[PDB]
Amino acid sequence: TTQTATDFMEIVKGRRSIRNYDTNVKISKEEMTQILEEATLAPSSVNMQPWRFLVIDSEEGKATLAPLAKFNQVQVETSSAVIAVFGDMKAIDQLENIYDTAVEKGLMPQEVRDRQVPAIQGMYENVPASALKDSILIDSGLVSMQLMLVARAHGYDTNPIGGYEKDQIAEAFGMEKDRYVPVMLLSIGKAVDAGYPSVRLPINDIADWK
Amino acid sequence: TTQTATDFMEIVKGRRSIRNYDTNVKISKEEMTQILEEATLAPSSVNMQPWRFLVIDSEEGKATLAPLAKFNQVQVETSSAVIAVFGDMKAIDQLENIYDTAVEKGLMPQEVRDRQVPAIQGMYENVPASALKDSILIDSGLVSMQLMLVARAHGYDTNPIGGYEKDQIAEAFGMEKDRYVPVMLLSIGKAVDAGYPSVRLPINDIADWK
Ligand SMILES: Cc1cc2nc3c(=O)[nH]c(=O)nc-3n(C[C@H](O)[C@H](O)[C@H](O)COP(=O)(O)O)c2cc1C
Ligand SMILES: Cc1cc2nc3c(=O)[nH]c(=O)nc-3n(C[C@H](O)[C@H](O)[C@H](O)COP(=O)(O)O)c2cc1C
Repeated sequence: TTQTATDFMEIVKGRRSIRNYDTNVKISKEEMTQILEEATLAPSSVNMQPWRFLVIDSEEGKATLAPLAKFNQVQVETSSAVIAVFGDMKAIDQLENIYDTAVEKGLMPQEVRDRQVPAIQGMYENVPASALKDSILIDSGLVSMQLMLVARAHGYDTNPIGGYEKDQIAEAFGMEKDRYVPVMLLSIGKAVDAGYPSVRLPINDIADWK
Repeated sequence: TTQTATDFMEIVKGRRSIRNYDTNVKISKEEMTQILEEATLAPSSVNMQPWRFLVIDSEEGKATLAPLAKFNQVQVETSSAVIAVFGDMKAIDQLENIYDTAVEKGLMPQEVRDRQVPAIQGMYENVPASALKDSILIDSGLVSMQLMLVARAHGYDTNPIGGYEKDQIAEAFGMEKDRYVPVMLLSIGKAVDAGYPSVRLPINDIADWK
């Protein structure tokens, strides 16, 4: 249905927030899996990979989401899916699994893992929750950007969305409480129109050389 | 020699944290401005573009940065530059400038601008500082990811860095106090080695279909 793109600069420069999608185009399980695999290649602090996703694409899921998305119902209804991005406050719990996997795949020495897992755990035991949260938001921002661009590599488009009932969404989809920080929604689908161009500030307004 | 790339998947898949750079490669102010122009095409809440940058590339600047960077000295010393990323807590103050420019450049009808600006201003009037900061952290993540990928399009590489004296960097570089949230440092330069591959979690461990 969609055109694969490879040109980095067209993928980046041509990205806009697209609010209207083709309601007859759906993204397959395997293609969404690939898009997410490609997106999650992003970096994160100590490779903790705190990002978590709901791929809301079923009729019943769209129905549950719609009431929560405020003023953003066109994106929610017409989209192939809405990807709900969260940060996991328990992200450091995966460290042993991540570093164990690095060891198993030949990518990290055992001795290195033996030393850095307790070292990193130690550091994070003395980080306030507010600091950890700030770090998880930055990293979730990172993966969300790469996701938007990966979407366009696959011929899709997206709209990052903050206008939704963030405090209701976890419970609405059966997620455990007090764990998952809502980051954004991201609609994804085949664009049916070009969107609208927008301005950016001149660089001399926002950067200083030192 | 530094070599540009066009292929999106090679730019993304090939991105690692590079910690050692060619000390004889420097990035011109011209090329760095073009890199930042391309990175800042990133989206942000209400297009408020809250990100701000210090391009620390001078001998004096690098000497000023070094004592604040901890055990990330190899990156700071060898890199062509370190880009210090901040979020401006007064970002909304540029809203009218941003939207006025859209009208001037014919990208937005005045009608639309005259309705959207006051509505947006009203909305952010009832957003507390803590929620504004979260939003600015997310957007600063967004632009920082795009900056890493754009660097590789130009033949460079980066390392995102959180291990620095965040509380001290604004004052060290003469920035207005109590305004700019430190996001990260990002070393940039020509890679002199490939770095280390790293693992990512299985998608079905971090994503759920609904
Ligand atoms: C985190 C975030 C939240 C956003 N919230 C909404 C939203 O709720 N609804 C919407 O239509 N657009 C939303 N926007 C889209 C912005 O308005 C858009 O990125 C900005 O106007 C620049 O336009 P562009 O994406 O087409 O380049 C959001 C963008 C971001 C990054
Ligand atoms: C926000 C942020 C802060 C980071 N802090 C550091 C740092 O202080 N020093 C460092 O060497 N790497 C730092 N990293 C790099 C991570 O360790 C790295 O991204 C992760 O191990 C995955 O490896 P990769 O980027 O090569 O794919 C940071 C990454 C991010 C995104």
